[PDB]
Amino acid sequence: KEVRKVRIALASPEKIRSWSYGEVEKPETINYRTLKPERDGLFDERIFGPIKDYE
Amino acid sequence: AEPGIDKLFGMVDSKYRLTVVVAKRAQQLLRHGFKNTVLEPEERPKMQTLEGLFDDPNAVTWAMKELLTGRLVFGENLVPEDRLQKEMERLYP
Amino acid sequence: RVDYSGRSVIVVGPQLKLHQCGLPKRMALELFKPFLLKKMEEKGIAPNVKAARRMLERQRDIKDEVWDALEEVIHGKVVLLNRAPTLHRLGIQAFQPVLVEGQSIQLHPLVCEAFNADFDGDQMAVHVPLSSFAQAEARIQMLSAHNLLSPASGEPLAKPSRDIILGLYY
Amino acid sequence: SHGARKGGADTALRTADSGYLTRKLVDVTHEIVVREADCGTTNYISVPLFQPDEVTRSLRLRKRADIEAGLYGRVLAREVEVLGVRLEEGRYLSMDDVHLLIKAAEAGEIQEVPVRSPLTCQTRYGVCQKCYGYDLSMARPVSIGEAVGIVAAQSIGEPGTQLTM
Amino acid sequence: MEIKRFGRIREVIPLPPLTEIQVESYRRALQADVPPEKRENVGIQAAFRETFPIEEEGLVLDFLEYRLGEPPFPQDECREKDLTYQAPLYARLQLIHKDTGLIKEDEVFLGHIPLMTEDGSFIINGADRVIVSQIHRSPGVYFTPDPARPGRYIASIIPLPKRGPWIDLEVEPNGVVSMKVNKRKFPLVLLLRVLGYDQETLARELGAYGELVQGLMDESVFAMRPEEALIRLFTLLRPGDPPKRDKAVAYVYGLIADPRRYDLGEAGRYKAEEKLGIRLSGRTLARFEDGEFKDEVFLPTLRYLFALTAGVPGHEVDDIDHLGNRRIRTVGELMTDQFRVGLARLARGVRERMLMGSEDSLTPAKLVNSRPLEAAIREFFSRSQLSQFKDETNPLSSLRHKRRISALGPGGLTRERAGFDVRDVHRTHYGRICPVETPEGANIGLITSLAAYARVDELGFIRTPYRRVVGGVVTDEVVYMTATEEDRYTIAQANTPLEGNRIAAERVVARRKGEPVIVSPEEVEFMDVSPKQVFSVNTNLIPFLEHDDANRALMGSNMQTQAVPLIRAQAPVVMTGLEERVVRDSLAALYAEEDGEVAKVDGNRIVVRYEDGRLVEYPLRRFYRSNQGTALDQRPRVVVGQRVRKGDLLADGPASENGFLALGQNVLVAIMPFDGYNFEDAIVISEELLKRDFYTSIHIERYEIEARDTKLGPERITRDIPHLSEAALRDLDEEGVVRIGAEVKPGDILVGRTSFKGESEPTPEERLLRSIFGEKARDVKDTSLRVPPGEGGIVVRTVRLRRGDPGVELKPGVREVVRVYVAQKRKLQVGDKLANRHGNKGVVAKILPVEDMPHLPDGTPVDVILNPLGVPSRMNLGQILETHLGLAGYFLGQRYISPIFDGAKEPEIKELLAQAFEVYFGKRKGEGFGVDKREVEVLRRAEKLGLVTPGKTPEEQLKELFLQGKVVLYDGRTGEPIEGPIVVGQMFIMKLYHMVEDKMHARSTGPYSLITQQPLGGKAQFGGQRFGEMEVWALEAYGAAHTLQEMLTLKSDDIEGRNAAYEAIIKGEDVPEPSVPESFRVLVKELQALALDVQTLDEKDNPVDIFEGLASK
Amino acid sequence: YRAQGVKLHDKHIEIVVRQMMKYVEVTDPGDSRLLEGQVLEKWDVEALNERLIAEGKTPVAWKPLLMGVTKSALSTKSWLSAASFQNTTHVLTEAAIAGKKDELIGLKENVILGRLIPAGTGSDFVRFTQVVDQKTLKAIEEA
Amino acid sequence: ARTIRIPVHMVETINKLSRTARQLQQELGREPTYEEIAEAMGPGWDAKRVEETLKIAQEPVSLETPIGDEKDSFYGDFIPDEHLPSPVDAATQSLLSEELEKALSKLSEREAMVLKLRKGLIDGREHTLEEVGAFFGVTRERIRQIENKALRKLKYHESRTRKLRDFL
Amino acid sequence: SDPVRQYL
DNA sequence: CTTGACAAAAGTGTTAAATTGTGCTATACTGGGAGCCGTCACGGATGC
DNA sequence: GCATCCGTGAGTCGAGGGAAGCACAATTTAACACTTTTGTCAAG
Ligand SMILES: [Mg+2]
Ligand SMILES: [Zn+2]
Repeated sequence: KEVRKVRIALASPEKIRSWSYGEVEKPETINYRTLKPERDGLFDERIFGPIKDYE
Repeated sequence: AEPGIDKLFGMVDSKYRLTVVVAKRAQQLLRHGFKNTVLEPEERPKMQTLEGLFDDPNAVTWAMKELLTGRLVFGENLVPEDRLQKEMERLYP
Repeated sequence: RVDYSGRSVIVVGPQLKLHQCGLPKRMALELFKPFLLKKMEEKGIAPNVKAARRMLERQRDIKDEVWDALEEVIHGKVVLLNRAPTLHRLGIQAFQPVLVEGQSIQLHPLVCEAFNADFDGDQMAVHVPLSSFAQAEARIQMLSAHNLLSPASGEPLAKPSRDIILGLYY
Repeated sequence: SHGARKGGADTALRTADSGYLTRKLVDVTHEIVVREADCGTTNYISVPLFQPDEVTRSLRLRKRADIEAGLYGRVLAREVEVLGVRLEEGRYLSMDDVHLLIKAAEAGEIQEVPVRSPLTCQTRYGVCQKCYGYDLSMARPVSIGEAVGIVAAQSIGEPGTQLTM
Repeated sequence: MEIKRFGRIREVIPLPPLTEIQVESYRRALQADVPPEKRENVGIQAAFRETFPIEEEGLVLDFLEYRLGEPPFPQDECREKDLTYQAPLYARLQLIHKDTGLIKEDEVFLGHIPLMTEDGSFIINGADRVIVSQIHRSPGVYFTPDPARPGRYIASIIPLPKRGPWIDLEVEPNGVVSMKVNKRKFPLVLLLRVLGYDQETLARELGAYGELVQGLMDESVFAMRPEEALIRLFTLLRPGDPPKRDKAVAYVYGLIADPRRYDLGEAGRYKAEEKLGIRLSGRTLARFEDGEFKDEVFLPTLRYLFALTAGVPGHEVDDIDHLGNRRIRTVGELMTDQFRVGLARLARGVRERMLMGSEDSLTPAKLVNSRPLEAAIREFFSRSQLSQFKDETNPLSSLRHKRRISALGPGGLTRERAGFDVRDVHRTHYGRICPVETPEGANIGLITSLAAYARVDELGFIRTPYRRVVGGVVTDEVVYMTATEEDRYTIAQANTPLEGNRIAAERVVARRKGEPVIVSPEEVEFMDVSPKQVFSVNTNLIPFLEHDDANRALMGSNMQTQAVPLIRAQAPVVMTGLEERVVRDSLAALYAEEDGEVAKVDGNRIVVRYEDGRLVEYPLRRFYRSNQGTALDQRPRVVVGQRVRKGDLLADGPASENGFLALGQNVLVAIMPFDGYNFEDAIVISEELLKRDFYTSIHIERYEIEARDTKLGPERITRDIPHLSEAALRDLDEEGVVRIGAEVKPGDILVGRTSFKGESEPTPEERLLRSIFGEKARDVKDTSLRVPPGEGGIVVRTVRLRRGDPGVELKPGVREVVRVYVAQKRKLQVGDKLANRHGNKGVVAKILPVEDMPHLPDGTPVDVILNPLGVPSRMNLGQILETHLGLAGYFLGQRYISPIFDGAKEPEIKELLAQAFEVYFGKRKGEGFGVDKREVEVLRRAEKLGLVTPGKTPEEQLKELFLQGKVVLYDGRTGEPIEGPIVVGQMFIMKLYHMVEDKMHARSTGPYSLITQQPLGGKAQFGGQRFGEMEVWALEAYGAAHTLQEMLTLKSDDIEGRNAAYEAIIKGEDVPEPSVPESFRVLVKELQALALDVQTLDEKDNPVDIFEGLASK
Repeated sequence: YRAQGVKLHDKHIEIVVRQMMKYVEVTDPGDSRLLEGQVLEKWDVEALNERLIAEGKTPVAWKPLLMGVTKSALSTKSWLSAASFQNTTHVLTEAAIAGKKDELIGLKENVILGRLIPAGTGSDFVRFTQVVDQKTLKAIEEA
Repeated sequence: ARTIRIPVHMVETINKLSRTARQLQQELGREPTYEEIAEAMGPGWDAKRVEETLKIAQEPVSLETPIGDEKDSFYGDFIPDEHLPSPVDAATQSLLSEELEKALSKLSEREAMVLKLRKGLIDGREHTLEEVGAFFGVTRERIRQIENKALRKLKYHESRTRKLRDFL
Repeated sequence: SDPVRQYL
């Protein structure tokens, strides 16, 4: 529909986990050599989605 | 200033209603290619081009000029929005 | 930050009307580029829009018919002149662009006080309303020739000034 | 050069204060919009025409520019009968009406003018057309839907740079 | 063109070297020419002797000497190769084994010290840079009154910046003096006990004032031994840490007694002795000798504070803004501090390295790691606020920058935290800091310029010269003296009449502690050298300064820096006398070393055969681009066989005419309104200026491109660019770079480059397109360098640096870099900014044909028309007087030198105008012409206005107008005269660096930001105009709801909206209804990252998904 | 402003002063859940008071309150406009706990969301105006 | 210690390379070139490998680093987003589809579907001749003849109209 | 307030 | 039009090098270190 | 009452600015060949 109101509220741990598409278990950002994101890292493609459309 | 701007402001209770009518009329003219105009051929706005005089392509200029004539009826809850569009499509394909 | 926006130094246009401004041709070509590409496609200047955009890429590739089309593009339309700081609402006003040779915006003398603009090196930004609503609002509400009184006090704000008063007093 | 530097330093440090004040005024009044023709309130303010001078201990007429700034473009809450002229209730006060009221005050016929102001307006989230008065830019009754709160904040804040001199 | 000089003041000393503040300080810091044994304990030599020797507590690393080698590359090579002009530094260190008693010595390479050029600048990473001198509170002991409680004072002991904590001595209301250190307050009794002070000593010293001493006689700690008092104090200073003597004495000794951690400074030590009347052995608050603490300054500070509180006549408070209490840190001191900071880090690594790893087999080369030292020095010359990009628009610009004094920087004030007190003109600024030259705005008073005659002493205090006066006669002895010393004398004014050497005026205008007073000649003790010492170099270049308001004289001096060099630049008709010295001291021009004969003259070099028999060839810098793009070239001014004496001009530098500072053109100016083209500071010029190439300047723009190594493959700089015709590649040579001499316009390729395309399957429409046309998609794409919009010109140079070239240190992965220099000759055009020396500035608004400009009766048109309405409000009458004098010089064919505050006056200008009229009008009489009918009508109106005396002949009345600077001016359009006489004359106008060509910018679509997806900002990035909050308020006030919505969504960050809007326009349709901005989407996600549940609802409170289902699981 | 020669209508100052006097402080809770000393808008308490009288209950007794422009702005009902002004951490931490719902009444909230501001051409008074000629209307009237 | 993590073996190499460069820097009295560093590292090291190792050892730079004395400009304000298509790039893609659709209109009702399937204009992925055949019920040679026929008439229509060359 | 001091 | 021939490209499978991760090193070693005032001034809100 | 802690201080632009080594296992990746799809040429 159309946005008429905006509400802000505390986010429960159940809601925070419901937002997330996966838990980031490692601090690795990208591979230093291949420059691709590392698995379970801060830029992981399985968590946040593909880098390029439909691939 | 815009021609007849004092007359345009005196025809509405709020200056912002004038802008809505002009802009909505301008879109109606653009959508149907200026074939729904209430302006007679002697009254159509014209622009000076190298080849010669041609119809003014600015619909806002047309909408302001049409509204001074008094042949446009504007207001709130005149006709249903869907009914207005379908009728205007049939008359002006 | 907005698209369809430019900026250049301002000079005084005494020959202009109260509702007009001097928009440089080069600024207007870039500001009104999507409109110009459609107009170029309509005429024989370019076969399509993509070929039209290639023509404008190189300065030496621009023909003399493009400037004629640009005049047709901006016909009736207005642009917004803005000088910072916009202390009051008259810091943004709508003017009908007039294509001029050069690179400086020509400002009408009477709107200088509202803009708080002199010509010792001041600059202004140009903005292009796109839709019929945006054009109608600028041409009806924001037009320079329509805002002659001060909203703060009700006294005239576009009134004779330094040289204008001096000549009439003499 | 001592004064010139102080004046130059005053100008530099006043733009920040004036600009901050305008932002405060915008944010407190940004939601004020003329939302209806009339809120129906019978309240008003009596704009005084005479100022309580204390050096001479007497009432003296206020300056014309001061009375104009408080009476021009305002809807009369109550009927005023001055100098044989009947200013009916609901009448917007033009410059001629304001000048007429000052002329009547000089003759000792009226001391204050009851007008509708935003202070007594009962419209929620804004003001009404009859409590605001005239669009000073157009010298005619304000059109419903104008953001007077933004205009008011800009009107107050714009001359802030010139205030301290 | 003879030069006439005005004035009566005889200057006994010339201007000091204008760059000595930068040059002398750095020489004293490096000491690279004095032999090592004769080096004094200043500069980096003092830094070496401070940190060294280094002791492990049995290995000692001692320092013996240092030396600086020759720079690896010359100055020109460093600029071309993006190098730093620096000299290697070698330290001769010895390692001493305390156990065995054996010394090992070798010379260790400590890195490179950047070298200052002859003009006083640095070449850091190939860019000229200037270190701005910093002004700050001088270290020492200061006694300021307590504002909260009247009658009480606070004693502050200030060390060098980041060289110890500040110490506050204050008398508490309880009666006990408390010393505040590191935000911690504690009674001064405890530390005073640590310094071996007893009750008898305190009462004997401080007991002659009253109850104050009894408030410092708490016996609860007096009976306590000093060693325990130190432990008690140590716990107070740092609670929680384990209190032990070895950990307590080390902290207390380091706090106030360690020279390596606390440094009061030479200036601080001098100020303390001058104030407190003592003699410091060192530069520390206490000395730690024989295993016990000894007091240096606390008791003298405490005695002064008590006596000042009591009310003794001889003690007074200290003005912190007094320029005797404010010092200047020059480039030498700033670098030395950073040298000492890095050297301390080097010692720290050396200490931690000599205690680990083959201690028996150690050498000073292995222990010393020079990386910390180079890092600190490199950081100072690159990322420091005081290290500024050199301003070299013209020679005056570079000269001004080196003489600037800034209160900001690391260790100084803050632009927004600086009050009015620091920004004001103190009375002690007289002769030391220019009162008018300062950047108006947020930086007003925080950045200043050194006065013309002022020089910074060794301690950092600005001194100004004065002429000693004995018995009422002024001697030639000049004394340089600081503000604190200046306050003790009655100093007369340089304009005081002198009958030779004796003061003739019975009443002499003088200053006593900055206050103007009237004194007899016998009461005068010193005299000013000249009015020029009160103002800076820039302000001294403004003639008739006494007639200009300080607000506009500020603008005039500042704008002289922004004037570009012109191809036909001319020295002003009215000068002040510093035009020759500015060029001479800027090193932009070229002068003969001694007497000799010129052998070869060419546009590239000058060879002079000096009488010593040596042929010295002088290369001439030709068409060199300045940091600001202005072309800097030297033009020879000698011929073959010409005899030149020592100091004679050889080649004019940029913006100079025959050795005189030429920042603009001398044009005929009419002061009159002109059809509204003069409105609000706008300027009207004639087309004749363009015809003869006045205000025409050469500017060079540098374009850079790099060929880098990529994972897909290497970028190649080549002429074979895919999908391009020969017309696009016509001007590229075989190597892919544009040929030299080619004219390039926007969109033209400067360097051709091809980059490998990222491996990606094409879109299905492209695949059908390629299959239709039978064209195989290439593996490389066009990434060539093209001329940005609004730019262009003639290609004058191509610099190609490749990996492995001698001295070229390219970044890793960069195969090569190509630099293209495009120079354009810019003529004056509408929108270009002009100015004069008196603060009158404006942009050209109209260029008229020669037949349209108002012209003199002899047919001479004016060049510039100025609005007279800019005079009365600005009160800058100097331009009027320059115009009057210039009018006389125009007809007499001569120039003038009128020094500021002592120069041409109206009686002297009018007598020159009388001579000018005789050649201006007496020529007409000889030619056989009477008085014009049009002139007679103007004279009829002039006598009605009272400008001329009624009853005189028309020739006599015309002379009266001429003596007022006014002539009968005809109108080029109508032919009829202007109804009133017009002030017409010759004025010096400069063409400023701000041009409409470099400022015009426009944009429809282009780059967008990464996160917000909003358009970028800046002309260089092809960015949009910022529509800030105040602009949004203006649309809200107007009621333009749809215009505002477009600028918020359709034109900024509605990715779906902006793509549809552009597509709709090119198809001839109206733009669609916009959508939610991406910035709000970022706001929602950023708020969620803070664990805040932000949800957008509908009319019925049901959630609405603004992410289109892309974020819902 | 008068002493400096600046001419300004009293309306603009009275609009701001009206916002300063917008809040009240409860002195007697009465037959309500409000707390003594609680600060709330004058419109709300008057609307609550007339409501309580309708069902025959003791009305809330309040006291007029004056606050500065900064305090009046920061205590606005909409958290979006208050958070964008100042004390963003303080405004958001209270709004999140209270679960505040922003109705998007003023101009700043609509500007943040990129919506049509409820003023000028975006006001409900004029936004729904229709335009039609006398032939497209006459034909519709027949149906 | 690195935002872009580097393995221990490569981190040890970087430290060894830095020590070698530092030791040579003091010995030569200047910054060594990649040739001197490579020789001092030992066998298996050349200037190329030293240059690549230094390139790998480059820490990422923060997007929030201020530039200029004024604290109002950052690195992120100057880095364009080259991932999302620009309005011009998006518009020409839609223009190309419209022109391509008109060209395919002149093709037969059967040829157009085969060509769009082979070029992936329907499913988004190409279909092989057999799969296109399994779709319509013909052998692979039929599709290769239809595709070559449908793709040839488009060349004729394009050449006789020249309404599609600009997009290439 | 100092985490290092608190640990030590 | 389909059959078959026919082969180039693309797709599994093994597999060696190359790269990456992890464990271990035994005289004895046992509480850090940079900062350091033109401390920015001023109004508000909380607290004890 | 006062100490004490916290947040606030115009806009646009501009340019310049951009200190361990080893062994050993475990995993990943280039390198290779064989077969399988796909594409293509012929034929009738
Ligand atoms: Mg200006
Ligand atoms: Zn009302």
